[PDB]
Amino acid sequence: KLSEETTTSSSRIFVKIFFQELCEYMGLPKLNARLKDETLQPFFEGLLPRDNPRNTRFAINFFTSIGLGGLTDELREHLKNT
Amino acid sequence: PQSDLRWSKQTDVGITHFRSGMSHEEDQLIPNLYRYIQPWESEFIDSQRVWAEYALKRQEAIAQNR
Amino acid sequence: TSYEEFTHKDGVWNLQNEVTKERTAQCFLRVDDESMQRFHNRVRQILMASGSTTFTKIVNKWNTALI
Amino acid sequence: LFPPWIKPADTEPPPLLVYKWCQGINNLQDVWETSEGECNVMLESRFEKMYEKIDLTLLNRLLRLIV
Amino acid sequence: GELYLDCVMHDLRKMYSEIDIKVADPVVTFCETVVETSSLKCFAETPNK
Amino acid sequence: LCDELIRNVKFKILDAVVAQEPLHRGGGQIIPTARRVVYSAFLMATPRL
Amino acid sequence: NDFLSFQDIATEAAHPIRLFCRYIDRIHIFFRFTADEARDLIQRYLTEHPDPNNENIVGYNNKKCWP
Amino acid sequence: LPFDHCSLSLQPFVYPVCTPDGIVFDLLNIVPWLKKYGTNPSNGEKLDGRSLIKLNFSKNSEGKYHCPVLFTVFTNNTHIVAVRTTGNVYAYEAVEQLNIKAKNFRDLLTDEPFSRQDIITLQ
Amino acid sequence: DLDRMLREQEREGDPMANFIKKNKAKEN
Amino acid sequence: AAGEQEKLEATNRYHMPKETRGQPARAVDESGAPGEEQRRWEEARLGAASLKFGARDAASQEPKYQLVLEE
Repeated sequence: KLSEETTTSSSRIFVKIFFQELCEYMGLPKLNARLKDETLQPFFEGLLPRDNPRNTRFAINFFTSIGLGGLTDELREHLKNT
Repeated sequence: PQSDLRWSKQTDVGITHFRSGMSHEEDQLIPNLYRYIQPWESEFIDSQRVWAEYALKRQEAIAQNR
Repeated sequence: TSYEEFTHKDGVWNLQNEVTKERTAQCFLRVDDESMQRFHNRVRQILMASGSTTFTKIVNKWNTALI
Repeated sequence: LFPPWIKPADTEPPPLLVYKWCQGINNLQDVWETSEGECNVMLESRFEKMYEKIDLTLLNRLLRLIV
Repeated sequence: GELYLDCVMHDLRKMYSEIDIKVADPVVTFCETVVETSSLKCFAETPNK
Repeated sequence: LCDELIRNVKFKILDAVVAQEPLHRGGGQIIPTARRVVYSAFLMATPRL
Repeated sequence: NDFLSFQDIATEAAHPIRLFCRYIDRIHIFFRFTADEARDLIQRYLTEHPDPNNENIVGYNNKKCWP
Repeated sequence: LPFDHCSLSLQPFVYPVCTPDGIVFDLLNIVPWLKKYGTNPSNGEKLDGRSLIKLNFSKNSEGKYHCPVLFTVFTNNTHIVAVRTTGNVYAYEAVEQLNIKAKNFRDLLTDEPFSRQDIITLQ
Repeated sequence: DLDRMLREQEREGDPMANFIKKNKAKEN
Repeated sequence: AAGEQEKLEATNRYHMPKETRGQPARAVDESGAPGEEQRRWEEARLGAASLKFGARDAASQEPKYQLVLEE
């Protein structure tokens, strides 16, 4: 769960390193295709809540501060219109 | 590892069989040296990460004069 | 590359792009035949000089050239 | 005096030199896209008789320039 | 059949030719059928149209 | 399909807009025209091996 | 520069000779050619060395260790 | 589909045969349709075995479906003129200028000279 | 070495420390 | 300093040594001696270890996503 209240700093660093190896060994448009399919959004809603929008802000700034950006542009426009 | 000698010259067909190195006393499990030497790609990646982190540590030591 | 990337036993360098930080190619790695020729000739030198060399020193020569 | 295209340099091992050469071929721009005949030519060669044909008077004239 | 064709290839390799001749894999031959009708009333015409 | 013999197909002719007395274009051109007709009618008829 | 940096992508592509590595005498050059320049070089090569039977293929030396 | 396809069989040239009427098609298609008819099936004009000419399934100094004299790729899409006496098809303008200015209907390697009046339309 | 453990965890990549640094850069 | 710099790359040329009758004549020189060689070896190891690829014009195609943060 991408929640800054509950997850540890080690958990955030772990998720950052895991997603960095994902973005290295396979492409980022392919990663967005793997991450934006509707079937795994019941399993992505822990990662992508789009609710309690300071956690959405944490997810946006986390996937930007890893070095990616991009993956939370949908969360960025969610934060814009909500 | 053993595979097809017909398709070994043309293609790459994976591993189908196994042959022993030499006849040793049953199980043995005598450890191979490649499982103690680190791979080159991991060595280069960890080298670049460690040297960049050392550069930031040296920059912080200069900046704080610590 | 057809299909997808190749999950390989460390003898293929997945080649990371400098810009996108993504693997864009694969570098299959093998050993030159003259390297095995020179290594076999080094073992042949070891057995050549083995006629007047103790067992511990033979093991040292083997282990030194091997590592 | 020596520009850093000249190898063996003291800075890197030859496996790291292999990795540097591979990543330099990797991180060029539009290098794999051969759609319009932009062919990629890898040439590995030698100098053969680079030693025995060195004239010492010409080397003297060239080294009076250097040192 | 395979025994018949091995006998034929043996006769070729021994009596009817002295040459060692490479043999490919044995396969079978097929025919062509259809499942549904031609969905287009399709036409052609002569070179003088 | 893959140069095999065609079997279990009924070839039903629907229209034949033929000029009366083809003669010069009937002297060896109907047979490749009919071959093109058979091939083209076989193509959209969803064939199987 | 270092071993494998230039000033610009234009400074790469201003010449077909892109990347260079001299290891004592072993010369390793990466070229990127265009189709017209490649055809012109082929034309001048066949101008000096005509081959109507297309015999240039069989004189090639390839890496036999690979499949 | 292209101009290199046969006139009768509508397939590309591998073992083609030409004719005196300028019709180049498949030899197997022209065999059964004109063995007893004796006429070219492009337009019904008469073309017997003496009128018909071979176009492929043979050997050459070039060794391909190219120009025998000009040594270039003179396909059916290109300006190709076929020598009826020789049976081979070369380029139109290049072999015409070679047989006119240089007076060379000969090959590049074989060097077999001929006349420029035997050229007919290959396509 | 739990002190070195928490020292590495505080001198690590630390995305929340990056958010504090960027938020103070934006507020300043 | 601009006049001295004009003299400095007036001096900084190729300027091959003259062939001298007999022994050559020694000229005057230098850099900072006390302590600087330790940092010279430190950044020598840093330059021998650190590595990058691409040309010097390689900062292009950067979208530079900023943090949206809290309003």
